[PDB]
Parts: sequence; structure tokens; C-alpha cells
Amino acid sequence: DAVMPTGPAIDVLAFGDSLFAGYRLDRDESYPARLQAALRERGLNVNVTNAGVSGDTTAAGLQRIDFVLDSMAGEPDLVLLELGANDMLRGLPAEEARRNLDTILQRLDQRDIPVMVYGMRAAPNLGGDYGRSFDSIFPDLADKYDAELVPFFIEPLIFDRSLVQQDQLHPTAQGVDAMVEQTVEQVEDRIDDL
Amino acid sequence: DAVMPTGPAIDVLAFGDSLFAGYRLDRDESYPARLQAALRERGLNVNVTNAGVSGDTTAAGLQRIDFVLDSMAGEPDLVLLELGANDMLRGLPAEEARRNLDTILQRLDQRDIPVMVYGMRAAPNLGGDYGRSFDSIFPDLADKYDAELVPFFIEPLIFDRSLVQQDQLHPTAQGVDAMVEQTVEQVEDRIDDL
Ligand SMILES: [Ca+2]
Ligand SMILES: [Ca+2]
Ligand SMILES: [Ca+2]
Ligand SMILES: [Ca+2]
Ligand SMILES: [Ca+2]
Ligand SMILES: [Ca+2]
Ligand SMILES: [Ca+2]
Repeated sequence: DAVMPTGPAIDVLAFGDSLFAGYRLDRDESYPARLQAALRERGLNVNVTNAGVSGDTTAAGLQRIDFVLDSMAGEPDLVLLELGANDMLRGLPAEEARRNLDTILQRLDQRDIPVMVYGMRAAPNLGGDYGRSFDSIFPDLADKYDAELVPFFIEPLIFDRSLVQQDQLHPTAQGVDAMVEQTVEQVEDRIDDL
Repeated sequence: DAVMPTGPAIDVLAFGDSLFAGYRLDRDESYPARLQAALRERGLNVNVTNAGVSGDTTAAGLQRIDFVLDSMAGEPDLVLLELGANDMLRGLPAEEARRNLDTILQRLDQRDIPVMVYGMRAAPNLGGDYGRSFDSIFPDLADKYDAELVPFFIEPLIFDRSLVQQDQLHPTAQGVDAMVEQTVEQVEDRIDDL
């Protein structure tokens, strides 16, 4: 079933945030490494460089894109661009993300490097207006720069919670209240006893 | 129902990580702020200082405990100590978390500041051996230093997903495989077409 890779080496740069970096995974388990393996199994002589940085916003990506590109052994043949999630999770304006991704795409145009734009979706609790403004960044910019759009690539995670890390729990406001109800009697006693 | 607080202020220092800092929450929604409100409703004249820092390991906490204490207007009457989760989540050695928490409790003993130790439990991703060495840190150190143990105060979060932030999804290794299966055909086509 597997096809031996042949042909000249194809350098792919995976430029993104935690979803490329492999948050809390071994580097060889991250999306860029596993994608490399799957492409090579199909006969493509591909090397994927993992330039994912957990926590990167579109601003942080723009700040380092030229350096990351310069640091490769020649220009890459293809860039995978996956940023925006951290802007949304931090409540930064959708317009700033759009502008920073636009600039990144301008820089790749200037270097004649083709790109695939990985789309991202805003959390529902940011409201419908933010959702429409953020979610449309990716198809709009893919269209403007004649890049392919990759649909939300974490969609499998939405439909199978077993595919999502469950080790790290952050409370909502109501979760905090439950934590207080569970501890206030003990803390009250301790303070009263000082 | 509320009891008006009376008497001199009682200063409580909440020294911890994201479970005290209020990760992606407003200040008034964090555990230290909600704990303060609950205690004052019961008639205690308490001021809880939120010294939570998201991301803090036991080593990071040890590094800043003296600076944090030396920056208060007088020493606190009580410290709530809540660290270890980030050591665990990063697979850092349980023995080093134990040693750092021990040193913190030693410095608090030396300043005669009472302490409540907030226990933490290792995630299942860490395996049984790690869990047994990590989970015992908190009752062991609470007994050694004659401090109270607050058992596992995020217990309500484990059992009710509605109390836990769901906006940030990180794949397991299996989740990454699913993301590759969702995108490989499109990436293969784009590389083939270069
Ligand atoms: Ca003492
Ligand atoms: Ca002592
Ligand atoms: Ca003494
Ligand atoms: Ca084709
Ligand atoms: Ca084609
Ligand atoms: Ca195509
Ligand atoms: Ca070709």
C-alpha cells in the first residue's frame, strides 16, 4: 500500500500555534510530524519543518515569520499558515487578526512562497458579531491571496471528546463558585481559629 | 442572611497557579475574589490577596514567595498554598515538586505564617507510579508541617463539564491522527500540483 518517496525533496513549513507545536505531546506526535509521515507514505519526498509555537497570536507570528523563513536552508516550497486561535481566545479584535494575517500573506507573496491557510472558528461565547468577523478572515484572505483554504482541521475534535486532552481543567465562573462552596467551611473554620 | 464583618482585617494570601489567578476569567470571578466574598458574607473581615500566576510550577512559586511576602503591608495572617498542577501537567519530577513545596512550607514555618495546603491530583495521562508519588506530596507535607490539607478542591470540575472551560481544544496523539486524516488528501493534492 505504501509508496516509496521519490523525486527531489519538497520543503514544507508548518507555521502555527499549539495546534502545530504539539502541546503536551512528543514532537514526533505533533501534526506536522504525523502529516509528514502520511505524505511520505503516499510517495511524496516531503520534509515538514515544525514552526508551531504554543501561545502565538497572529501578531507574534508576524513578528517572527521573516526570521523563521530566513533560518531555513533555502525558501520552503509551501507554507502551512495556522494562526488566529489565540487572538480569539484572548478576545483580541478580529480586525487586528485579519490585518496581521494579511501582512503575513503579503510577505509570502513577496517571496513567491505558496501557502495553505488553515481556517479557525471563534468560540460561541464571543457572540455572533465577533464570530462572523473572525470566521470570515480565512476564506476572505485565501480568496484575496489565491491561497487554498484548509476548513477547520480540528473538526474531528468537536465530535469525539476522546480525541481531546482532558488532563487540564480550567473553571468557568460557575466552576469557581463550586470550588468555593466545596472549601469555604474549612477556610472559615481556619480563619475563625487564628 | 448576610452577617456584617466586624473587627480588624484578616489578610489572607492566595499563593498559587491558574486555579487561583483566574485563567481567562475577570478578577472578581477568580477563586480568591469569590472566596473573599463568601467569607465576608459569613461575617469574617477578610482581605484575600490574589497571588495566583497562571503557569507557575512549584519551582516558580518557590522563586517568588519571598518577594511576594516582602511586598505585602505586613505579613499575612494565613497563606493558601496551591501549586503542583503545572509540574504534573509538564511531566516534571514528582520528587522535585515535593522538595520545592517542602522548602516553601519551611520558609512559611520560619515566618510563623499558618498555611493551608491545597491538594492536587495527577492526571491519568501520567500513569499510576507518578500519580502515587505526586498525590501523596500534599497529605505528607501537610502532616509534616502541621498544616491543614484542603482536599482536591476542583473535584466538582471533574464531574460536571458545564463548570469547565470548553473553548480551548488540544488534541491527543490520536486527535492529531484524526486531523491528519482530515487534511492529508488536500495537502497531498497541493504538493503534487507544485
Ligand atoms: Ca515556626
Ligand atoms: Ca515548626
Ligand atoms: Ca515561632
Ligand atoms: Ca490530484
Ligand atoms: Ca489538484
Ligand atoms: Ca488543490
Ligand atoms: Ca508536481
